This record gives sequence, structure tokens and C-alpha cells, in this order.
Amino acid sequence: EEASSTGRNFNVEKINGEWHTIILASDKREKIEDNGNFRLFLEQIHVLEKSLVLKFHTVRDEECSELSMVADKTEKAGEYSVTYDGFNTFTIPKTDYDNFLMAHLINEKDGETFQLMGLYGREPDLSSDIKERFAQLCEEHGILRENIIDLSNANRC
Ligand SMILES: OCCCCCCCCO
Repeated sequence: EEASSTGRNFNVEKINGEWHTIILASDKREKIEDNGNFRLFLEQIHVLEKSLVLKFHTVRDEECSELSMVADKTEKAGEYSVTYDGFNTFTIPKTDYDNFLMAHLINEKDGETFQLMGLYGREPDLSSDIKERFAQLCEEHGILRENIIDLSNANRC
């Protein structure tokens, strides 16, 4: 079965655990390019009662750095917020819990905004079919494929 965090049948506990960043996308491409603050490699999601603890690592000069963040539930069901290089809110428009999770995030910094979409997998990669479904979801949000970066060959330390 598949679900959206904003949907009636969402079971947040089912997204707990191991995850890997497979693809990142953004309408401000520089944010997820090599030196971007949003080129974040997810490692795990710890589901708590009113929040999600997100464990990531960033890479620089081929060196990994750990980063942890706490995302709080907002008043919108299925939406979480987190302070990181500005103010962020995000939802999970589609996940099947066992293979993939697709997130859509809005960042606001210095009076500006941009969209970020991420495709995470339980394993370090996903099938080409799931990657295509992600490209379609990015398209629905006005993000061109040229702004979608597959990081499956660079998500391990
Ligand atoms: O690409 C790093 C910016 C935050 C994305 C995290 C969203 C994952 C939702 O579990």
C-alpha cells in the first residue's frame, strides 16, 4: 500500500528506520549541488510522538560530517517544520514505507523561498521505475528533470 503524510490512512511509525538519499531535486539547483547546504545524505528517521529525528551526513572535500535535526509536527496534519539554513516545512506526498519515501520541502530564508524534493530508499538505491515516478512527481511541482540529481553513486561515506 502507498500513502501520503497528509492522507487519512498515513501511519507515521512505518517510516521509522533506515533510509538513504537516492535523488534530490530543487527549483534552485545550487542548493543541492556539490557545495549546497541541502545536499543532505539521510541515514535514518526516528519517529517520536510529535516529531521526527532526522540523521544525515554532508560531504565536503570527500569528507563526511554528521548532522542531526528535529522536525516538529505543525498544525497541518502530515506536515513538519525544522530550522536549518532558514525555516523549512515539509510533507511526504508519497511513500510505500518498505522501499521509497518522497518528500516535498519548502525553505524560506532571507525573505526568499525554494522547493526541494527528495527520493529516499530503504536500500542505497531504488529501481528505475521508482526513479521515474519521482521525476513525474517533480514535474507536477514545476521542477525540471535537469534540476533532479541522482546521488545513488555518492551516498555512502
Ligand atoms: O535535502 C536536505 C533538506 C531536508 C530534506 C529532508 C526531508 C526528508 C523528510 O523525511
